[PDB]
Amino acid sequence: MMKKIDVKILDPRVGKEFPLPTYATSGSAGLDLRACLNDAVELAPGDTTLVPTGLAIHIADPSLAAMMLPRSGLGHKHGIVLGNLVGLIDSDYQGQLMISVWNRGQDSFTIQPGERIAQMIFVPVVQAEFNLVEDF
Amino acid sequence: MMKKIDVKILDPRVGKEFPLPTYATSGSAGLDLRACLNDAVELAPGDTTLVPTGLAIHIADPSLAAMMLPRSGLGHKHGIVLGNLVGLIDSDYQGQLMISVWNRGQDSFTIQPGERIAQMIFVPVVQAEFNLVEDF
Amino acid sequence: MMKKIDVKILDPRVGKEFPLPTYATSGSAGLDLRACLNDAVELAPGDTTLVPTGLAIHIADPSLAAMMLPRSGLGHKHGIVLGNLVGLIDSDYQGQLMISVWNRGQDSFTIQPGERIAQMIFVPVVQAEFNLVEDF
Ligand code: EMC
Ligand code: EMC
Ligand code: EMC
Repeated sequence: MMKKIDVKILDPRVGKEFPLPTYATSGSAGLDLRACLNDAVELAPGDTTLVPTGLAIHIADPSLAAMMLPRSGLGHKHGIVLGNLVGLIDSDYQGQLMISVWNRGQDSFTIQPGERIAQMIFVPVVQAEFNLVEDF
Repeated sequence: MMKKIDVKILDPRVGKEFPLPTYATSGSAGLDLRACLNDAVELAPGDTTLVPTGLAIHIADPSLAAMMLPRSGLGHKHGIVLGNLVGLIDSDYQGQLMISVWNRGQDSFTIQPGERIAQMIFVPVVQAEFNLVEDF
Repeated sequence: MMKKIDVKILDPRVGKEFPLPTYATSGSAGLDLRACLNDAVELAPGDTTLVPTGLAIHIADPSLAAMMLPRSGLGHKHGIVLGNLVGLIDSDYQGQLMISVWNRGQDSFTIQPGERIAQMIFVPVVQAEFNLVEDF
């Protein structure tokens, strides 16, 4: 299920120091996002840091959203997850994609420039039109 | 992608002390949910509390579900997230929407009556019909 | 919205020591997943453990994915959630479903063999085809 999504590159290292996000396979659900950093960031246990990506998207279609999730291995094996748990990207958001990275475990972890640190999925969304009732 | 969803108001302060949830824009994916509280609740680091909303929905359509997520800023900046991480609302649920609020950070936070504390998205869902195989 | 999904049973206790996952009702969004364990696992506060299910799926349809979520009560009441927060299962994954269980709270918890420890939802997904722009 393909959908064209506009992407703007904000930092000149993207596509060159490290690549633009790509699906691993035609059956992949997520896209890995990489840390756009001038220097590595050490995260102590319990620490949160805001990691730029150097990228912006504009989904535009109000029937689509993106969700940012932890990478599976980072989360399970290293306790490196998202500070907001799941990061919802609305169809009208056009700012830089920023990743809230939280060390939920007990071991310090250093995020290297270019390292894949999160993933993003695109899912259909619906807007509720509420119908007020006083009994179901 | 609009869908009519029945909503029932359980507490008389809703729509008056604070408003019914509304989408910020026609491109918003989520709806913010507000804390329906008689008094402010201080959450110490590591603390979880169950926050009422004063609202119930009945999605009814078995091809739709809701997901409750942290607010982005609360999560990243203040460590105020969900104790169940992501809260799934089934199409047949008709009870009050309750928010499990967890302080995952290091700073105490007080939830004020009426404060937006979570968000909710509506997503299509599929029920699996399993086909048992002994090799893929 | 039903979709046939191939399932393979990897451990002979499945469907016999404990059952194959089933939807509670025709309106349920999620499927509970059970711990396939030879002995109970005590999780101290802050601990993560990798729990087998004894099952594999092969979604196959690149327009569908699965998301593994905490159970609501386990998360809110007991602080038993997922170490990767949300676990994304791609359409091409055909390995065993493994659950990263993390004790995010302050009380030790023992996972019993057969206990329901997570839930899984099936959601449509889209693959982005990026359109590079230099201004939105
Ligand atoms: C770090 C600004 Hg890429
Ligand atoms: C707090 C019952 Hg609104
Ligand atoms: C625990 C191998 Hg079921």
